[PDB]
Amino acid sequence: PGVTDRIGQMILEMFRTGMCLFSVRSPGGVAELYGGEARKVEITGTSLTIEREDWHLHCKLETVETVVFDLSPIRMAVVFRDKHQAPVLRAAWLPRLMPETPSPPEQFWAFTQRYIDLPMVVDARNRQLVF
Amino acid sequence: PGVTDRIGQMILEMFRTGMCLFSVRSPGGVAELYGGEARKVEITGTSLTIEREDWHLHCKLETVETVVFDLSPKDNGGIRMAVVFRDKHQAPVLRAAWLPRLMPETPSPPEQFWAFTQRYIDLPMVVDARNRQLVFPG
Repeated sequence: PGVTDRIGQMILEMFRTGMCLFSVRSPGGVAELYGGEARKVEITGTSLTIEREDWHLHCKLETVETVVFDLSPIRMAVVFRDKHQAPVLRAAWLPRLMPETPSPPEQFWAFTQRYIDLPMVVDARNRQLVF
Repeated sequence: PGVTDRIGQMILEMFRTGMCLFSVRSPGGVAELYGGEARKVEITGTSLTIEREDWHLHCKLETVETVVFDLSPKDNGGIRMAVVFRDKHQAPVLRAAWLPRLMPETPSPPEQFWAFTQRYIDLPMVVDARNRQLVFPG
C-alpha cells in the first residue's frame, strides 16, 4: 500500500541517480541494467515500469516483503526480497559510476538514511565502513 | 556438451538478428532486453554473456532442460512467436520473443520464425509447439 508507494519511490530515486546497476534474476539467468535516464516511467497500481530505449524493467511491488540495505566488504546494494526470501530485484551502487567526492559509502549511507524508517527494511549496513 | 554449444549458438543468432526481445523473469520482476549488436560476447564453459552499452545478459546454459518453440495465435489477436528456455521444473530461465515490428514485412513473420527454428528442431531437448497451419495453410 503506502509501503508499495515508498518502495516504488525508492526504486525511482535510485534509478535516476544513474549510479546503480539493476539486476533481475531467473533460475538460470540474470539481467543487468544500467542508466539514469528513462524514456518512460510508470506506476500503475502496484506495478512499477521503467523503460529505456533498449531495456525495460517491470516490477510487481506487491510481491516485495523485505528490503535489505547491504554495505559490506566494499559492496553497496539494496535488495528487494520475495515472501520466500527470493530476490525479485537488486540495486547495486558502483563507485565507477559515482563521483569521487563525497566518498561512495557516504553517498550510499546518506541515501539509505532517508529510508531506514520503513518497517520491512533490514539494516545490514556496516557503519564503520562509512566513517 | 555439444548441445550446450548449440543452445548458446541459438541464443546468439537470435540476438544478432536484432528482431528479438529477450526477457528474464524473477518471482516479481521481469527485464526485457532489446538490440542486435553487442560490444562484448563471452562464453565460459556453460555460461554465455552478452553485453550492450547499458545492459548485460548472463545465462547459465547448464540449467536449460528444454527449449520450447512456440508459434501460435494470441487471444488479443495476433501471433505469438517465442522461444522459451526452461529448467527441470519448467521455470523459464530465459525467453526470446520475436517482434513483427522489428522484422521485414516479407516473408511473413511466421515464415521467418519457422525457417529459423526449423534449423534446431533436431535437438533432442527442443519441444516443437509451433502450429504449422500459420505457415502452411492446409
